[PDB]
Amino acid sequence: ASLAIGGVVIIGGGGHAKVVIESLRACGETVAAIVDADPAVLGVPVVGDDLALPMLREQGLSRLFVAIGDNRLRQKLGRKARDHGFSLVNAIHPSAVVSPSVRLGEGVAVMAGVAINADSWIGDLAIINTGAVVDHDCRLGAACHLGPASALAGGVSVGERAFLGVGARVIPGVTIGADTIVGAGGVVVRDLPDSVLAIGVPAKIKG
Amino acid sequence: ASLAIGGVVIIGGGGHAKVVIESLRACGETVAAIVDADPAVLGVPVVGDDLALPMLREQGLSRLFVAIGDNRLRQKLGRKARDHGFSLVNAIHPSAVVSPSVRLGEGVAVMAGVAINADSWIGDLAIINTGAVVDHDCRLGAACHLGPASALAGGVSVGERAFLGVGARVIPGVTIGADTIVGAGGVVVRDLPDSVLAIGVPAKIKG
Amino acid sequence: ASLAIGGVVIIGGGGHAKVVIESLRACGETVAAIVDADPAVLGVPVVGDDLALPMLREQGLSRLFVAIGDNRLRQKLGRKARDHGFSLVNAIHPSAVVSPSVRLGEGVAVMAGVAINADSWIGDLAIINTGAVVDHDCRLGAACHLGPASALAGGVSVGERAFLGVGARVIPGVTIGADTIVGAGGVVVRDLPDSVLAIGVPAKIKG
Ligand SMILES: [Cl-]
Ligand SMILES: [Cl-]
Ligand SMILES: [Cl-]
Ligand SMILES: [Cl-]
Ligand SMILES: [Cl-]
Ligand SMILES: [Cl-]
Ligand SMILES: [Cl-]
Ligand SMILES: [Cl-]
Ligand SMILES: [Cl-]
Repeated sequence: ASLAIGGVVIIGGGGHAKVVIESLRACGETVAAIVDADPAVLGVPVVGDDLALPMLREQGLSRLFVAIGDNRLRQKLGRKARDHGFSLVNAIHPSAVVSPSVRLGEGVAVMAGVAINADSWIGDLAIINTGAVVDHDCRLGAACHLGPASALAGGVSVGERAFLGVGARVIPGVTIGADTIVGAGGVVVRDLPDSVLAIGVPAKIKG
Repeated sequence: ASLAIGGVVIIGGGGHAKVVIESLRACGETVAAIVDADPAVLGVPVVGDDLALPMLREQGLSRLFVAIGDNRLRQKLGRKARDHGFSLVNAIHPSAVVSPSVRLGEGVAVMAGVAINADSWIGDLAIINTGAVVDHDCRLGAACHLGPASALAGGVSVGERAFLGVGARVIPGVTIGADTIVGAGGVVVRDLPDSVLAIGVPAKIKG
Repeated sequence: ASLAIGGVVIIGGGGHAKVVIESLRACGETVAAIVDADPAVLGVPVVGDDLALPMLREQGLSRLFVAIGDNRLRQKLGRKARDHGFSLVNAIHPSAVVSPSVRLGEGVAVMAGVAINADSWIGDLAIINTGAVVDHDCRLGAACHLGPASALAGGVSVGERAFLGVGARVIPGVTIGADTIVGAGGVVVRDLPDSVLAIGVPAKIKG
């Protein structure tokens, strides 16, 4: 707990955190400390578990990112961080292309190589992972995850906490419900309800 | 119809136009006006339908882009624009990587995150959509469309007006005929004739 | 054989060489000469076959790249180049995003539009082709090839000389053996042994 003045606190110290740390540093931000349920990651000290959050706030740190891949858990930890007085920053790699008409929430991760086009809306705590494409007029719910190299072809709505695996694709105009999982490589050609798993080309719900 | 001096006229005012407008603006270009069959889009005024083109030309506007996703219609409107005295500009996002040995036509859209490698030839009115990859020695016919996140692995020939859906892939050396559609996620491993639909991994013609 | 002082010698004069030449030139490097088994490529002279390597070294050229797509052959030619006193450079397009914690070998090609994330290790003579994504904590063996638009979702190990075709995907944590081929579009969801061919969504070994 001896820390510099002013950087970003990270919740989570795993592989996702490594990537987030590098996005932040590529933008010139400083990462102050990690809190992890196992109480360094790329040189950032792990100072305790989530019980350390009040102490971090008290010492003047007020900016935070939740680097937890699990969508439901990330969402819960973002709420906890905000209750403790932290503001949720975004971690947007400088190579990502984010159109000027995109609406971004808070606590959003946007990895290297991403493109997000016109009039897309990105909810709080979303992850738009490495190389993913979000075409025009998409709506991404809070705490969803578009996995690496996934692609949404415009007018796609993705529900809260939905997860698209590596290389998933969605054709124009499709809606995917909250809490749904699209497997790696799945090609979604019809609306998906909430709380299902869909896999394949074309993607099919698996009971 | 009171317009500034010198910008680009856009045919079409839909979702594709939004993305094109943003590509042009990212390059420092000004978008003058839209003509749309329904007679603003991201702040660009819609001044009429295609019957307004002569009036736009008369007032000194001479640069145009056809922002219409339908390949056959785009091609026809490009001809009409040229007959009315417009030059067809390209709309190439600054993040796109276009090799110095690529040959580009006119009226070409190249979206964010694209890469086009050595000695590829891109016909007039092609769309190389968001995140698409065109490897070395490809030949893209006039008014074709490589959809978002699609990839051509080198030495691929794509016929006039062909359309590759989101995330389609083509292995080296394959030829795809004019007017053919490859569904989203289709993986093309053999030449395709003209005027067919192919879907799947590997892609198969669907009667 | 009259050559400038100081550039890079390229082994191979085919389509892959074209792309490599352009990567090098985009970084401000000069390409001195090609040696090719058939004894110009984008303006670089072909000066002989591999028997010309001693003469090139004698005249002061000492930097080399092996632009041969075949993995086993590339590996053998890299050894031969090093025995002749050449150092193997990397050919990394300036648009590629290579995290600061990535470990790179020598003789590595990294094409336009690539992203490689935290704590990934890239073996000598690997090819990370156009638009490919290598997420955190990956291990790429010597002389492997990640084809255009392929994606590894983190914690993936790729054996020596393995080849992933255009648009292949690998889910987190998977190991792929040496000398294995994943077909274009294959989605690898389980470890693959050495010396197999796997195709499909999900990828399945083909006898
Ligand atoms: Cl830091
Ligand atoms: Cl996030
Ligand atoms: Cl289904
Ligand atoms: Cl404008
Ligand atoms: Cl176009
Ligand atoms: Cl067929
Ligand atoms: Cl040169
Ligand atoms: Cl290489
Ligand atoms: Cl199998």
